[PDB]
Amino acid sequence: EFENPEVPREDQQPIIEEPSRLQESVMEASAMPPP
Amino acid sequence: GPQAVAKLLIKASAVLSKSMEAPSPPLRALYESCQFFLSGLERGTKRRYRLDAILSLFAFLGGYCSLLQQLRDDGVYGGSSKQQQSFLQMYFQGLHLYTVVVYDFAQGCQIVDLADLTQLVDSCKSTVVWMLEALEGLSGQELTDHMGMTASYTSNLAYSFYSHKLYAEACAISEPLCQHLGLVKPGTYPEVPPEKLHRCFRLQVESLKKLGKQAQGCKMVILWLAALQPCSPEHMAEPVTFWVRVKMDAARAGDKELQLKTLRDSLSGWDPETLALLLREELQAYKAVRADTGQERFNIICDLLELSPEETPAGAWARATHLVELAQVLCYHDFTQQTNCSALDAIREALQLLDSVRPEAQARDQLLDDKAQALLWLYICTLEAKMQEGIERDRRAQFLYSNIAFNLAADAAQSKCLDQALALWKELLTKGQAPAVRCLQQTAASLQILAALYQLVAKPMQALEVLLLLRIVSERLKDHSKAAGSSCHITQLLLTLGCPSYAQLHLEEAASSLKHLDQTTDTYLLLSLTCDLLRSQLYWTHQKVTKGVSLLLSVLRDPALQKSSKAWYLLRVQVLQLVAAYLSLPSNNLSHSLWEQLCAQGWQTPEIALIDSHKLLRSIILLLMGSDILSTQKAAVETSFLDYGENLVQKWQVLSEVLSCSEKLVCHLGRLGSVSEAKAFCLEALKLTTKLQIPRQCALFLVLKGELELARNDIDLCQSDLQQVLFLLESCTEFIPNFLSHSPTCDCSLCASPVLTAVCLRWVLVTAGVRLAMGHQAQGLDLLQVVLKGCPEAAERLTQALQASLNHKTPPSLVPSLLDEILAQAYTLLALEGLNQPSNESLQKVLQSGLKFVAARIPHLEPWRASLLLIWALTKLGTQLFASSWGWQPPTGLSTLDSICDSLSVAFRGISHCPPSGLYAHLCRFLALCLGHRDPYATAFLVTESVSITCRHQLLTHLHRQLSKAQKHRDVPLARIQRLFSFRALESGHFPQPEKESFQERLALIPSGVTVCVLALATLQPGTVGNTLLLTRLEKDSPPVSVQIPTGQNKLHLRSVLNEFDAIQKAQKENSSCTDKREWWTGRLALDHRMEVLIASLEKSVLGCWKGLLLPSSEEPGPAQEASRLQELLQDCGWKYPDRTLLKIMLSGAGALTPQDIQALAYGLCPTQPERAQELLNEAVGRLQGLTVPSNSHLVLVLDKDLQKLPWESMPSLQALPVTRLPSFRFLLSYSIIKEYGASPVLSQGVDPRSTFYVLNPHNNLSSTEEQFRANFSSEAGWRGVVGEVPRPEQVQEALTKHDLYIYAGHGAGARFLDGQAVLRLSCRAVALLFGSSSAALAVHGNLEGAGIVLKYIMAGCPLFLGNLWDVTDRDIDRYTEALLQGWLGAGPGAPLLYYVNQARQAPRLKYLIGAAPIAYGLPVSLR
Ligand SMILES: [Zn+2]
Repeated sequence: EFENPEVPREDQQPIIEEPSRLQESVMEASAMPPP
Repeated sequence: GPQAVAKLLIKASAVLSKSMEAPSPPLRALYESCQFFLSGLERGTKRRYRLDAILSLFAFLGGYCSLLQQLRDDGVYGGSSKQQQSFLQMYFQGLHLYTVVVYDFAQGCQIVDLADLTQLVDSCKSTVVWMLEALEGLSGQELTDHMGMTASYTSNLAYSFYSHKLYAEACAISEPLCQHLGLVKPGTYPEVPPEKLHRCFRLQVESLKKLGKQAQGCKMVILWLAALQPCSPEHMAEPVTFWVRVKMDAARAGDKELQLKTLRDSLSGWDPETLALLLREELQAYKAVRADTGQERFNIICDLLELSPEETPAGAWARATHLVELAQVLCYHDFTQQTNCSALDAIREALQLLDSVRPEAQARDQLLDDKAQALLWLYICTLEAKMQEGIERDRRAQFLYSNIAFNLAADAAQSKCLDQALALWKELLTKGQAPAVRCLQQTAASLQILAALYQLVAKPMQALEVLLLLRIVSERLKDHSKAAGSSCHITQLLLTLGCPSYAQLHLEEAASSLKHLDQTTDTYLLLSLTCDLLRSQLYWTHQKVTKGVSLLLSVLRDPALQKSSKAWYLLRVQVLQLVAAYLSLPSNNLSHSLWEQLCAQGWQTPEIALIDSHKLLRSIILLLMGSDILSTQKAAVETSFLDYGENLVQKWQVLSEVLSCSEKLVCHLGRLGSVSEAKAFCLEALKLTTKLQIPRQCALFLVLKGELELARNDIDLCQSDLQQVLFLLESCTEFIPNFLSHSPTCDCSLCASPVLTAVCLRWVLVTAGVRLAMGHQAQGLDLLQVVLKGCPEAAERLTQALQASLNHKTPPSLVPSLLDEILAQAYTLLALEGLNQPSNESLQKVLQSGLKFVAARIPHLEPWRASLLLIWALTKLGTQLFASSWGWQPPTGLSTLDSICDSLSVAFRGISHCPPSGLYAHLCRFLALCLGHRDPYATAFLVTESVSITCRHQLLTHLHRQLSKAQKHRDVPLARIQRLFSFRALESGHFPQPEKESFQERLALIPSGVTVCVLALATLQPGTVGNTLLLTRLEKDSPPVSVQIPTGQNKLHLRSVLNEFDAIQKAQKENSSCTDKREWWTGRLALDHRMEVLIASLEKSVLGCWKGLLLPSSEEPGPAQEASRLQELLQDCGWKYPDRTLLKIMLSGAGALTPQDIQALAYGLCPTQPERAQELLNEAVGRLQGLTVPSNSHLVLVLDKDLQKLPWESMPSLQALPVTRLPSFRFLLSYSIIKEYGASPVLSQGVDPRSTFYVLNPHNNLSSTEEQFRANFSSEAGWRGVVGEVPRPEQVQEALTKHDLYIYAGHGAGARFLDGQAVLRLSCRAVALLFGSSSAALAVHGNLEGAGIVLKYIMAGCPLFLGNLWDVTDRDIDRYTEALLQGWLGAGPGAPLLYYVNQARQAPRLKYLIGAAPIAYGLPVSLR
């Protein structure tokens, strides 16, 4: 005969890369002239 | 000679000894000494001596000086003061000789000799003391000038000792002089040149600095301050800089005692004005240095504020300036608690005091500068407060609401402030006179910050004006680094606007300024590389690609580009953007060699380079300001800003560059059809703009988002975004839409700004698209004509305004090329609409007008030119012109077809390098139709290259990341797959030569026993679905076979089948909610019958006789011989294009060749003599019946975005064969490569049934499924997983990566806990059995290609993916899953899964409604 209805199987409720670590500025060497 | 020098020294010593015993005046001896000195002077030219010799010389010289002083003391020279002065001059001459001897000895002194040099230094100290002692009593400028000469001589000798590391001895020699100068009264030595005094103190201070006696050296700095008592503080600006450097050494070492001693504490009793001036100079020097100097500057400003008397108006001005400095300090540091005053309060008080102050007609320039600075920092601090409150609001919320609430009177007020600052600075600097400011370096730094602000808020013209003022200042300051940097900024900005000529002039200015700088400093390298990059961009604009590429390659190969500094990082971003600009060009532009060289650097696709630029920009943001402005995480990070001048400019510059790069990424990705990533970038940019509260950028990105939503066909959301844009525009102009109907020349905020004009024109374009989509013609057309009329007017206004700003006489040669894309898109839409209406001639004229417009701009607007060429070919099209190019039919450019082929070839080579997803498919299928069997390999290649293009782009981007992450960890298979999927792997030649050899190699790579059939629909009007089916069969060692099936002439066309399938899905949706059981079942049965009829129609009418092109070829020789005879026997009956491979494939299935199939085949293939062809085909089938035997091979189905919906595997012919699906043929080749390199264990060894992870009923919505599967799954050996609970993502990642099988029995494809990005970020080593609803379905939104998680699984390397095509119920799919699992697992080792898939298809009750849902993606799998 006719059985009960069947419930549906539906649920029925791009990643931007994480910023990388850039290295810090390299401390540039700071020249005393002759007289 | 050593002995000779010793004898001379002995003579000198004996003379000195005799002189000592000589009581009577040795006046004659003094004369003799003068002669000896003269001999030494003549020998002085040589300047060569030992050390005891120099010591003996010093001893003799000492006696000479003693005699000179003795004579001066003696009444003889005592009364004759002139003789005493002459005696002093004689001693001074001896001193000059001593200085020369010391310098010579020091120069010759080696590292080891330093010990004797130390002894000489002791003598030098005594000489300096004797010189100062003689100086005592000197009266008169000349006498003091003579004393200065003595000090200068000592200073020369001091430098020698300083260079000899004898810093202690050098300091000791200088100490006497410095001490006298430090303790000397004011105005005692006014003549003495300051630089001489500086030199003397410099050596001692630096010595005291290097030796680490900073404390001691700091006190001598006070003596250095005291020595220049009457000297202007400009000379004193060197001690101030030296002082801060001394204090910085203490700060680096952590010393606090030096930091305790400040200027007010040190002098303690100088005059208030000079003391305040020195405090101001100290603050300036601190602001020049790097590292955190917040508290030091705060202390200096606190003493400055204490000094300033508020009652005196000059004191009021001083307090206003110091309050501006205090606002700068408080505006980035948490010092409010101590001062009990916010930065905004300080700046408002300062502005009030400034407004109160009246100038004295000589300090008006400084009044202007101070007011401008106060206004600028008011803006900056209010912007900081706005950003902080935005971060807090987003943290509390953790959209679409703030986006429409940006424009407030605050924006008008906040901006007015910036324009007032710009006007004040422009008034100050535009006059000829050099501004009489205190520090013109601050006017320069603040102008830089203002230009960065103006660019950030999307007002590039005022930024150009500010940069011109900065150039004026740098020329006035004679600082060439700043001049070159400003010129480079102006050139880059002008290139962004679209005027290359002014960019060329300013690049020449930058180079000319660059010649002055030293060619060793890092700034020179930065500016030279920037100039080369700008020249490369200019050549790229002026169609000088060859030379431009060489410059770019030179820039990229320069090792200096990869230094660790923020300036280099910002340069690399522009390098990557220029790489993208070059990579966007067609192949005709550059030679193959240079194309390979450019792609060998690391970036293949323009989107890859732009994404890398975006990532680098965000990395710079992270390094500079932290991560709060990007991510709204609770206390993500708290990195200090560390404002030191350049940091403040770089903050705003990086934010503006992030926004601009996000625009190019969104536009480029949306143009290509990749709308999901484009929307992701558009939303990230809108979030950033929401935090910063900038209505202009929000409006621009909202328009872009509306365009993307129109592309995805979501009119409601697109209309919402357009309405928000309309609110923002109507608020901006205040603080059919009314912003139209303007004069061609107008100065409203919208008309005077190119950015706002572009936003308005794009709004009109998107609204026209919406009207056309919603069926409202005659309105979208009108909006498109509005865009057509508006773009040239906006270009002319931009030209006029640039002419006004830069003050040139010659107008630009060409109008800026920035609205060309909008105008080309409008032309494309107008021509596409004219396709629908051939009666209207106006759109026919629009087609040609757009063609001229895009042909006049090559190679910039190539995609639009390709679209217009395709529309032109379609117009020339109007049983077909393609019938003559195919062997089977349903039962001036020479001719039209050749001209169409030429135009389509031009379009193809115009887009082949980076093709849009839809246009590429259209061109490929139209060109395949036009070509046919005339060029079979070209037709097969074109049909293959029209399926899954967005998947190709996504795979290219994914392979880049896999390579970048591997390079970071540390690749041959990845490089090979990149070459396989590349659009630039072709050689140089004419179409289709280069494309053919590539396809021939790909065909040679086909695995044995695999048939690849591509079913694509040819569309004769883009945006619709065609009724012509293109079938191409590809097999190893077999020429490709292509066929065309026009289904439109007969009833039951492919469009009707698609409509019926959609109706079945819709009816199933509606019926799923019915409560009654007696109606639900009846509806389900009716739908099952309808779907059965649909599959029967697919087998019978859609394909017809050409259903055997999907069946395995017979290995028996019978079909080969029959084809060999019948080719010659049928060429005579009217077969235009004889093909043995076609006959072989079709006859391999002679057993299943119904007489209707033979009738159709004969009557179409041979229309001149149909009966005879039928007779021979029947005889061949009779000879081949029974003789042929079934083979053992595999079939791969490659279907376009419309055909994946239909269940092709459920047709009667295919119901007993292993059939799978793949996005493209390139994916089968990639699988072969990966299997060759051993990266797919499942495809190589087999599925181990002891390694399975199952997810069962996650959210507890299904009880039958759990009760049916729980015990069965738990009882299995070695199976783990979850049941009744959602699974953790790190569990499912391990399930996919470290397991051979993965069974999912639940809702959907499991996207809630396993997104597409998650699976794409890992390697799939499992066979995904997803038994949800629409698990293997590709959602087709608009004209975009199908999107789904199955593509992510395949690109991740999944061997086989089993999923349902349409929504399913629970009990029937439970039955199918049970049948499939039981059959496959109980079959023992070596059991193919596809056979049991097709077997279990007979398990469900509704055979065709449920069993036909599952499909397979990938390659066949079996147990080990
Ligand atoms: Zn206007």
